[PDB]
Amino acid sequence: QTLMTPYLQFDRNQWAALRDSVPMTLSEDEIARLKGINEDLSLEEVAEIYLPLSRLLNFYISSNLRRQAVLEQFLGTNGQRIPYIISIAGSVAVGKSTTARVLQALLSRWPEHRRVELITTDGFLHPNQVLKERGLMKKKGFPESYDMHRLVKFVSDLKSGVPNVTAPVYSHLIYDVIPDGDKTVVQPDILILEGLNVLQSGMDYPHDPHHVFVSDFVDFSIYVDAPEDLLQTWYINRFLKFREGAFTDPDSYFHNYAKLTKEEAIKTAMTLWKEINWLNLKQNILPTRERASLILTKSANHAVEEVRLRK
Amino acid sequence: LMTPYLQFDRNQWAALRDSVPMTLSEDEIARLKGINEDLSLEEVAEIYLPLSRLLNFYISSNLRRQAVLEQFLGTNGQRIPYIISIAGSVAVGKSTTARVLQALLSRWPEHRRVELITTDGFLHPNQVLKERGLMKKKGFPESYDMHRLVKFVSDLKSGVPNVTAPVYSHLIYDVIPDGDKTVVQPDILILEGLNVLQSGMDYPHDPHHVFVSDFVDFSIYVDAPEDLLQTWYINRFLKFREGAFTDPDSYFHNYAKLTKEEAIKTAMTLWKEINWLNLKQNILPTRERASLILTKSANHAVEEVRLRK
Ligand SMILES: Nc1ncnc2c1ncn2[C@@H]1O[C@H](COP(=O)(O)OP(=O)(O)NP(=O)(O)O)[C@@H](O)[C@H]1O
Ligand SMILES: Nc1ncnc2c1ncn2[C@@H]1O[C@H](COP(=O)(O)OP(=O)(O)NP(=O)(O)O)[C@@H](O)[C@H]1O
Ligand SMILES: [Mg+2]
Ligand SMILES: [Mg+2]
Repeated sequence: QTLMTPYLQFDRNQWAALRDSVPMTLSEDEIARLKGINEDLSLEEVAEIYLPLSRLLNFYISSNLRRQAVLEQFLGTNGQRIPYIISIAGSVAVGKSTTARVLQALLSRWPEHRRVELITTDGFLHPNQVLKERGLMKKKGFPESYDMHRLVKFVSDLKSGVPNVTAPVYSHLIYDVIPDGDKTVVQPDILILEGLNVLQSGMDYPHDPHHVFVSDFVDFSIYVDAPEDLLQTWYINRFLKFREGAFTDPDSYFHNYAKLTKEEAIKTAMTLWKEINWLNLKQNILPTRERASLILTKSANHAVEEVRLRK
Repeated sequence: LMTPYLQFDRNQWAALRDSVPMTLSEDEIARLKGINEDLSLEEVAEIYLPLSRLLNFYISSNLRRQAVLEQFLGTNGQRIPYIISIAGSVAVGKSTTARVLQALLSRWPEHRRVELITTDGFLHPNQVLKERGLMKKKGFPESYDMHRLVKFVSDLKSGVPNVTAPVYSHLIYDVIPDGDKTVVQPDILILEGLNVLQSGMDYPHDPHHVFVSDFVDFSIYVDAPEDLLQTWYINRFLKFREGAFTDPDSYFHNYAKLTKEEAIKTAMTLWKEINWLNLKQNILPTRERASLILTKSANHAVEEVRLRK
């Protein structure tokens, strides 16, 4: 078998096989916290995939702390609680949120940190008002719909030792950044950053370039992959269910999508996909996959089929 | 005001080296003197010795990691090298720094084997540059074939056994036709060059979406104030004149006839009109992408050291 990439390859079996000295199981409580998270997520999927994943990440995080100690000694450094940041990328409705939320659950179970914050990139979009002014609100999720000078600043601050760093928050009810709903990140041990753009660089923002990227401040990055045809279906389904804020909202900017019949809805969904989002993926997201530390490849039902980890 | 870098002035740095009294054999002292000779042993002991001590903590910490994971996943084999990249402007001391660290880093039993590849060999051959009218622009994103360079480190971090790299000659001042070097699974590979910290963002004419930085474990940027960089650049030109003194058919043969005052006038024009711009827009902007920053004074003496938090 001849290939050889910068990645170690594992098919489902090989992954769900990895056992570590001292058995991996999940207590009652954990088992609960997760069904509330997605409930479409099977416990077997969690045990076979994410449990071992979290185990993997812990080795990485732990090795880091060990290093912190050695160095803190060598150069004599007071304190400064610099959190370990793990980012999660991928296309729309790929499971970015779910994965993040799940890892945050499991990762807390380690006495080495146990403290894990989670910030989703959506909060860093330009408020609908600004988007309307730039004629971008059918383009939410494109490099121009993001204020990532602010985002890079966020993780930059976190990695700078700034104690309490605040972050904007996006609402899935009114689908707009919450006016005065910014969240305060109080020195966490681990910060998980979920979003479509966590892997992008200034090369993706020529209209307003930046020279130090989000990745420059992220310790470990995870990209959630899936074949195009699948991404299409998942996108469509999200639309079907959310109609892009069409619902929850007096008469959302896209209130008109409410009246759409199923046939019309999916008809619309894939015009939006084929003409907008499919290109966002193809040219702004997909190209960053190889920039990830670990790549998860899913099957039609979100089951993880492959796992690639940088050598 | 806080930042992503820890700061140390010459004093503080030359201070954490007392930890584990570190000396060095007489032959290595010979070695180094041969490398630069303008490099004082004092500077080596005060700066680069503890620098290498630092890198070792990072590298060894990593090997322990490897073991741990190697177990958990039962991967085995594969000799993935630890890559350190060194960036900076022209005549800033990239080569020297790289060659020096290569010396010191090998004295650790965990490593001991450290290759050194310099970015220059990845420039397009003069023939090609001439075709694109870029050979007064050697060092600019377009004078580089970095799809090749990116592939080089990608290959290395892919586990590919023997990976070759093109080599640049400082005699002919061109990439040597059949002079490619083979990198035979070393422990540490040091990549010295001007562009080691750039991204596709600097290559719009032919972008790439996975950067050299994505395959480098530790990056060092050598900094110095503009006025100094100019001096150093000019001094280099005065000394070498783009190989007009070693290649009778050098493309810049005419630089030979220049008298010192003419040479300096020339260099300062090249800098002010070309290289000053390369630095200002393709090189300096990448400084903050470095893991560690070295700041030198008029005499290449390192006055400050910043390491990412
Ligand atoms: N591991 C998983 N198992 C089963 N279903 C999943 C899984 N991950 C995601 N899903 C399904 O996919 C839908 C979207 O998951 P979600 O985590 O919200 O994705 P996302 O990428 O964060 N979405 P978005 O930010 O809106 O582009 C859920 O409602 C689930 O039905
Ligand atoms: N630590 C140092 N101490 C003393 N002199 C130094 C030092 N580093 C560099 N130099 C001087 O600077 C000159 C150039 O050093 P060098 O390491 O070749 O720089 P460089 O960045 O690799 N040059 P180039 O690749 O041609 O842009 C040497 O000839 C020395 O005179
Ligand atoms: Mg989400
Ligand atoms: Mg050199």
